[PDB]
Amino acid sequence: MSVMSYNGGAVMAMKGKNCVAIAADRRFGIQAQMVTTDFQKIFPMGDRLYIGLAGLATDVQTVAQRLKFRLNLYELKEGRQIKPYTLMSMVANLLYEKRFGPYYTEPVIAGLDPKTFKPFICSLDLIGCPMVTDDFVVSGTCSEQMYGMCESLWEPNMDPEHLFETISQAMLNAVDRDAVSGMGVIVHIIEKDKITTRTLKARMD
Amino acid sequence: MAERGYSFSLTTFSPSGKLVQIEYALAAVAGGAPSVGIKAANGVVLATEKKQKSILYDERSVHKVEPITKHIGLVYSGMGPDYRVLVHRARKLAQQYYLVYQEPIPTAQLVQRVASVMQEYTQSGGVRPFGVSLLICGWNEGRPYLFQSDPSGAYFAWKATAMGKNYVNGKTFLEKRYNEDLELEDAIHTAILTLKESFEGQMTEDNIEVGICNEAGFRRLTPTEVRDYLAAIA
Amino acid sequence: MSSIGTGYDLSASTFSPDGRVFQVEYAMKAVENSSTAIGIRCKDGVVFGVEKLVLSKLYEEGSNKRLFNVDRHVGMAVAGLLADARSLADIAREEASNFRSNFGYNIPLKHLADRVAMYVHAYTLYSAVRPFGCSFMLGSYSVNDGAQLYMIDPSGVSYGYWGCAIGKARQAAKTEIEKLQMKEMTCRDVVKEVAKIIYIVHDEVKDKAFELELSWVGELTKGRHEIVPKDVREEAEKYAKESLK
Amino acid sequence: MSRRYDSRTTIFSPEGRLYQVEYAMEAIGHAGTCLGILANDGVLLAAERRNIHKLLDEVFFSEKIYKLNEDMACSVAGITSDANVLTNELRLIAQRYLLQYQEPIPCEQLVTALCDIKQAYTQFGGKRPFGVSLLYIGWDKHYGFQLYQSDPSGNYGGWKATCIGNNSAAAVSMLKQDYKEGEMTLKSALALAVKVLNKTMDVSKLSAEKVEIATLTRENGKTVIRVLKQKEVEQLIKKHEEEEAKAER
Amino acid sequence: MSRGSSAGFDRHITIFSPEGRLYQVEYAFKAINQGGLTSVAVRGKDCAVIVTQKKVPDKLLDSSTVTHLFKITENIGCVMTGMTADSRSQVQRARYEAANWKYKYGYEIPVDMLCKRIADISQVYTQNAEMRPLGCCMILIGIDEEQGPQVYKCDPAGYYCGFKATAAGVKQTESTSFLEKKVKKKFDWTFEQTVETAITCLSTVLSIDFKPSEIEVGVVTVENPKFRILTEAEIDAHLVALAERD
Amino acid sequence: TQNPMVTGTSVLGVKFDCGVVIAADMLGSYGSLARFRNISRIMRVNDSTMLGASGDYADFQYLKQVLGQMVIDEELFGDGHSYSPRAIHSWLTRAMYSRRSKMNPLWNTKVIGGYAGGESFLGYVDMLGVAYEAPSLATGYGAYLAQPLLREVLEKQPVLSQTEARELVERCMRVLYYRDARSYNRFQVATVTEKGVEIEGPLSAQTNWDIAHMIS
Amino acid sequence: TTIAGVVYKDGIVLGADTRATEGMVVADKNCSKIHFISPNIYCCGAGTAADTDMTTQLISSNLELHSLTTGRLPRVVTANRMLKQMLFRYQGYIGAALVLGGVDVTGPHLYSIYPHGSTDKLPYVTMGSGSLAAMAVFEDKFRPDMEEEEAKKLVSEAIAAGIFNDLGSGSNIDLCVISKSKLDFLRPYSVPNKKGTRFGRYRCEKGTTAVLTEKVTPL
Amino acid sequence: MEYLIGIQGPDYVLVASDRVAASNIVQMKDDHDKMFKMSEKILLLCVGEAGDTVQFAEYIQKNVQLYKMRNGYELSPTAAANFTRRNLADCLRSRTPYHVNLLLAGYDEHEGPALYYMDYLAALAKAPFAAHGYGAFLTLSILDRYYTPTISRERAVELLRKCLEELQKRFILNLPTFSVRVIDKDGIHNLENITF
Amino acid sequence: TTIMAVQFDGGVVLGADSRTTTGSYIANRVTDKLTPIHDHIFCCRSGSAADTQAVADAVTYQLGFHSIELNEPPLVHTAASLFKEMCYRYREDLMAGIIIAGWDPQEGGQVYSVPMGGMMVRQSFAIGGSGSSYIYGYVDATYREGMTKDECLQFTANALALAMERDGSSGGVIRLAAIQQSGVERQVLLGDQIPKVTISTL
Repeated sequence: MSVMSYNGGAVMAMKGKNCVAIAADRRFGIQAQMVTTDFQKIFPMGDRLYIGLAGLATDVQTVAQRLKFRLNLYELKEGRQIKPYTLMSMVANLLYEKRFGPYYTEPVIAGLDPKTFKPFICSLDLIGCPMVTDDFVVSGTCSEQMYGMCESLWEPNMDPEHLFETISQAMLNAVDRDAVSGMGVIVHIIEKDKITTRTLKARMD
Repeated sequence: MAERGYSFSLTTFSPSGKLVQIEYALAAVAGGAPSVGIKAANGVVLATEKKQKSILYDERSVHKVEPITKHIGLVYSGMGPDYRVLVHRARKLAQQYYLVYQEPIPTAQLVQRVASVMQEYTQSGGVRPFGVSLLICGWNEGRPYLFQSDPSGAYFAWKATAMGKNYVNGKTFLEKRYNEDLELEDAIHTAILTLKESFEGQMTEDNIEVGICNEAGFRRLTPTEVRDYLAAIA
Repeated sequence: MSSIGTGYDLSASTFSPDGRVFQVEYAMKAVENSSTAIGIRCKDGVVFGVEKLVLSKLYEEGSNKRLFNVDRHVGMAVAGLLADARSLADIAREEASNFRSNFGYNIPLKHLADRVAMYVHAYTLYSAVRPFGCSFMLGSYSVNDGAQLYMIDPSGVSYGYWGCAIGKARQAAKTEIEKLQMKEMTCRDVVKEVAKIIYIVHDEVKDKAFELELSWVGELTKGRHEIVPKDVREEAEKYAKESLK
Repeated sequence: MSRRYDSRTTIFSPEGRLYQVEYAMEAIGHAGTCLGILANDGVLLAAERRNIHKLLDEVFFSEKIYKLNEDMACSVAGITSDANVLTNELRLIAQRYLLQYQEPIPCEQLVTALCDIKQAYTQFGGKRPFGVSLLYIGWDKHYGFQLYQSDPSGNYGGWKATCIGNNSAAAVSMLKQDYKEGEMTLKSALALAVKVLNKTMDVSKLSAEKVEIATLTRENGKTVIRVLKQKEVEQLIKKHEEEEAKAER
Repeated sequence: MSRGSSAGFDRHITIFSPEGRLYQVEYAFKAINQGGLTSVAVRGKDCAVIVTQKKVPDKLLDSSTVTHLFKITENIGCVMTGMTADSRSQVQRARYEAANWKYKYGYEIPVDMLCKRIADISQVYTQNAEMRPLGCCMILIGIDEEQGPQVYKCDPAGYYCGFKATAAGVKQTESTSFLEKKVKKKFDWTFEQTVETAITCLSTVLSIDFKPSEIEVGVVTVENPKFRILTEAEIDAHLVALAERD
Repeated sequence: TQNPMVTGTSVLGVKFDCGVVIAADMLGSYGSLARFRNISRIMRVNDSTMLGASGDYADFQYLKQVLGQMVIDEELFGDGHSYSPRAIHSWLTRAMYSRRSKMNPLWNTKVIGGYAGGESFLGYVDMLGVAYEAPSLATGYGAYLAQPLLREVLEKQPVLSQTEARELVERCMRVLYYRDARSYNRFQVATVTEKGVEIEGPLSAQTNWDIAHMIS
Repeated sequence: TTIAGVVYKDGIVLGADTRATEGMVVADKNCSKIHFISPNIYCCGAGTAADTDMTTQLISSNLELHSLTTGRLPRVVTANRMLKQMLFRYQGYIGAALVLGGVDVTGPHLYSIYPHGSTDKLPYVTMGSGSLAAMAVFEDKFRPDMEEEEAKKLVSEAIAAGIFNDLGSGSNIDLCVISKSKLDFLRPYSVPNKKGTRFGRYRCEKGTTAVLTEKVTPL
Repeated sequence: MEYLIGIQGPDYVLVASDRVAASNIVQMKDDHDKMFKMSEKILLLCVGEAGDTVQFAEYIQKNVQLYKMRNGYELSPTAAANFTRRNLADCLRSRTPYHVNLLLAGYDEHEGPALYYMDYLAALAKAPFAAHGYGAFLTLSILDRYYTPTISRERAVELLRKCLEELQKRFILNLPTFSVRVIDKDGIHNLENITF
Repeated sequence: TTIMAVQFDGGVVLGADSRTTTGSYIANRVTDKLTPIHDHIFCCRSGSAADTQAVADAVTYQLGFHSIELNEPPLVHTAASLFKEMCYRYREDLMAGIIIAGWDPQEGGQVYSVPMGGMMVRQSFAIGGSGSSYIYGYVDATYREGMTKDECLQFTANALALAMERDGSSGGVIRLAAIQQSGVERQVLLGDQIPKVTISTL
């Protein structure tokens, strides 16, 4: 995610929660003051399949944090048979941020994923420090944290039907997109259910 | 000022899947103390010979049943100094896991990392690998586990295994015998009976030492308690 | 004493099956062949006496020395293989100097005796270095702790001493120190007493004539290790000849 | 002394080659066997564990095949002890290259880099060379599906089906006989893998406890490395019964 | 015992034997026997007593390191048993490690922890032959803060465990069985008795006996947790009582 | 004055060299800042039995110069020849260490006066913290430089053969100006004489000013 | 985010704080635990920037575990003191962690307060953050000489109520943490007096601002 | 709009590239032609643009490392990955406030998958893309490129479009250069086109 | 920055000090020690700021720890004060802290040494120091006579500490005074909870 500012990056994520699925809604454009480089590019990625981590700002830092997270992830992934939990990842991604001294991590991670092989929802955001946070309420994250959060707290229930959440999240990107200066260029919705990741590419320029 | 002496390989491959000098280390653990470990399937219990056969033993904390952390305990057979370093190293490793994960080190992982130093000492000149074998317990994944790490650095996975005097004979008796679905109290009773079969001589409560791992956490049983279990069973 | 030249000394990290390395036993044997160097602790200082070998009338004070000042208040009298004794003086000189930088006071000998004895044992341990081949005494006068005399063997034992001698006859000289009471003496009377013992103990089989050189760290040198003052030297010299006769 | 011995570790012998390097190959012979086979849409590793015991708890389900990365897999042929150190070096290299590269790690690239460490010890440092030959399976775009073989001698090899560990000469021919160049698909290949393991072991009878089977199959957008649970391998052990008939026919 | 067979280059190296023996360690036991020092240690509830013989070659001595009683920390105290050269080097190493503990821990160290740090360090010696293990033996005595008086013994190797009462020196086994009878007979633990029982045992095993000046007793009493040397006077108080005791 | 980065100061050190002897006068008043923390302090150190040191400038920077000095004498004794230093070598070796110490942010204008005769060579040296070191007739640096040195030098230029007596009355007079002008002391001095055979210095004794600056 | 206070009955520590964990000055979580357990009987109240408090506490958490397990003797506050001391001095300032360490040590009960710099001093009640004063004012009323465990609980709930009102980042639950020789209570809820909750009404717009056109399902 | 000016447009069967030749000291071009287009291979081209001096140092270190992959395998390395790989190394250098940031343009052909082109910012962002330009030049062309052609547009129209673009820099931009190099890439190789 | 003082008897010392350890404008703790664990036999008199004292206090514990065992149990005063000089040497003007060290070594008699925040170490009669001893400088000096006797030292020393907390705007309630012998370090608390005041102005 981010909670730092870049005028070389900047992107916006709002996530809201179901009860056996969690949704992450994401822009898919990239900006850089007077610069674009893609119509569509990925931000949240799997690294053990049907879990996601996003990294936002410019594209190198996105890719960097995610691979690095996998570096921490893989030892637990090998040692045990069962694939790692959501709880283990929440601390791990935080440990990655924590590795740096005084000038912390270049992106400021928000994690969304179902607990492996079981249907337990998780949403968390983190700060760029090592400050431990447990969250499972709702999370919105970006530079303008308050703006992703007010709408993402508003839309759900802690038991809607999956579809109702997906239509909510599509709209969630649109009212957000009017709220930012121009930052857009395609909208991606990710619903994480049990073993399947629903990906949707919304219409626009 | 400076030290040299011995820095060429001391270890030569034998066609057996192991080197000569490590094979000899496994005899060392056999002449070591009797230690038995059985996974009860609702916790793991590990029992060790308290004595070093002077039969003046006055334990209150000087044990060979040691909690590393919240849910990991170690009992060993073989060498004393070689063991103390593994205990000091284990806490640092458990905590290394505790910092990143906010849970301490699984059984499998702790084994991989301890095993790498034990091999290090083999290949290198001017060092010798440990003379210690570990019975490592833990509660991870929602299941109790028990691993055996040998003085070589090789690992053999066991639900029940025995070390010390008559270890070889100990493994076959366990392989046939091993039990699961055991109540906590029963766990102790089975563990003591298996210890009777490995260990010779007198058992009272300053001759054998027992520690249990379960859901509440690893702790080390008081000398009064061990005695009550010992009496109970045939 | 045990040692054989074949086996268990063919590396300087090989431990002997008797519990004491052959090499340390060899290091003591060299001390036993050398000349007698004595240092007796007084109530008001320490008085050293070491015999300085003269093989030619070309020699000055610099040739065949055995009095070093490890500090400039602490002295070192050595006996045995001179080559290792002077090298251990150089490392020791450094070790004292670093101590003075940090600590900032006349060093207490009791601390030196432990650190040096452990260093002498370290060289028995290690392959890249072999044991020291001398036994030496460290002697000081300070106000921080008074007169102090310690001797370290090449084994790497430190023991405390009232008065010790090391030579060709270590036991005869120490009984002779026992007879006299230094309790009755002040530093002035001690200089006489060291001087005789060196002449009698030492057996010529390698000397031809020696010069006795003695050093004070006492009352008339003020807690710094200086060579003996002239008055004291002459009082000491007469008695040594008189004791022969 | 130390000057009156021989072991000819860094010193060349009359042979023109070191004793320590040649001896390591003998230790590998009487230890559990690892094979990697090529399929059209994946690659797989099948290995015999170093445990000949009748009772395993499965504390670590990697006791031969360890999955390093989400792009790679390895096997161990030799002593488990030297493997432990090597396994830890591999989790770092495999992920480091990936941070930079953003492309599934090339099977060749990995082995040559590793082989360099294996040879470094024998030549200098006064350490013996690891008693373990590691069988790497991976996928990169510019060679395709790969299998590479690692030695203690610093020898590497580009293979399509090879086996190292116990009774290797028999094993490579047996993989060639059943499986030609590019012939067999991923599922049918997993069966073939167990069939050679049943025949060649340090100690007979092939069971779920004695075997661990790993798949590299490219899924929808990601290359997925999984070690199969005991339950899945069992379905392959019956498949391996079917396979014996099939090779012959 | 065994002298081992080589298959490596085991003969002058500490690496394995078929007994499991380490050559340098076994040689470390013979270092004990060189010194001539034997110690008998007794645990109580009033105190922990260590009593050991003081070496006299001549009567010109200062007692500051002739002494085999050492302060390894102000509360907990110890003796080195065996060859005096190996003892001084070990005491030296330990004190730098002890001071390190002071920087880390910040206070008076438990007897269990003190023996454990020395044990890890001596693991470095035991595995090497680069530097031979120090063939001294340490019995730490002191009052662990909640548990009470403790007597623990480390070997040259570093093997440590708790005991009702322990012994070290020229022969561990013979001294222990003599001590075992003293332990069975379990006396009322007060100051005079625990010191006296220790003193009687060391004298019976030698069958030479001694005067109080000839031994050095070091106690850690509940009275003052400081590690204290009795000196000539205080030991003498026990000796005269002991004569009247049967 | 003239003293960047000082806290505890020795104010003024007289050093004037006559034929085979030096008289140095330094106050006992040793201000820790403006406050006179110690009313009596001997700022005379024993390098050796054959050498002497007297120092002016910050007193903390002097104890540093003392530890460095101290080891050099040790080195010479250290050989076993049992030599006593030469005034030029010890003072000079330290002048180099003052070139290195400038670069890090601690400042030194530390000023010591060495008179020795040892081995067979007679030195009068002055060594600084900026590393102005030289042989001299008379020198003083730091706060000494701002007020007494020029009157001392003015007399020294046509009469280069001033004696310890003419200098004595002048030392007493100049220190009277220090009690009044400087804020680091109110009088009281130690008189130290270095010779080339023994280091001599009677203890700090009070002195008191004379008033006549309220007449006009 | 973290404002911590402690009180002394005449024993060891009941440490109190109001819960809430923040991502900067925006709430990440309404109220989840921020008075922390180290391994099993040492607890730390925190103030200032919460962050330095957590990582220093975690290394120390490693080192006390080494001493407890061999001794079977209480977790050593002095040990934990020294490690923090050591880290903060080298730089002369490196992060700000204002920590209320508290455990009953093997011998005496020992309570530490570590500020941003180094310290080596030993008080017995400290209240931390810039609101140390708000926490101290409840204790100075309620506690004259001597107090009991229950009574100490009542001051502690009150110190936690004050910080909630003083800074809105701390909010909701009053967490009370009993730290002793061998009893260490962590129970979230000790007083519900407020709570951060979800709405009872619902409005959200479905498909009148939503835009979709493609779907696929990857693993 | 970042630093110095470069532009490249791949039509995914052609690549159009032009770069400035100008390592300028003071107010004169000390030489007319100056290399900013570097050939690692004949089928990989790196066009580095930013600082005159910084571009060269960065390229040479990576270039011996690129060769090392070629030395071992004795087949092509993954070129798309190698241009990303240098970028990951520049992400580690980015935390430091030192400028070593390079606006790069990768043209490469890979064997198995096909052609790859990757865009690199001075903020460091990897994109496969229809056309991207670095610095001011990104600013100049990106807006016409949706309108006036396609991402499959003809070599002739591309070249006319490019010629006009380079004349617009002289005409409008405060950074004109009267030597620009133009190179045209077909589906596999470099052709050197007429300088303008 | 609370006052530190040590006044000379002639065989043991008496120190006296005021309490408040401060977290800037606000006083953080006034229930603290002014003679915490510096060794196990040695005392230093501390005040100033918590950090300035602490770095020095620990290094001296670690060096002192080596000194005491090798020498035989008591360390030297002069050795101990030099270790503190080193910390101050780096942080010359950075730390205003100055530590008042008072002991009985086996060097001889009673010695009171002043280790400065510059790097200076000196043995003297009695000095009282702090950053606030340019404030109670008169008050110590009147009490301080040639050979100020022990019974006298209890009233004089406590009073100087009392004068400090009342006047101090870096002082605070309760003077905690420390008397040091070769037996260990002993602290006493003279209350100021109960009303004690250095008499008001008009």
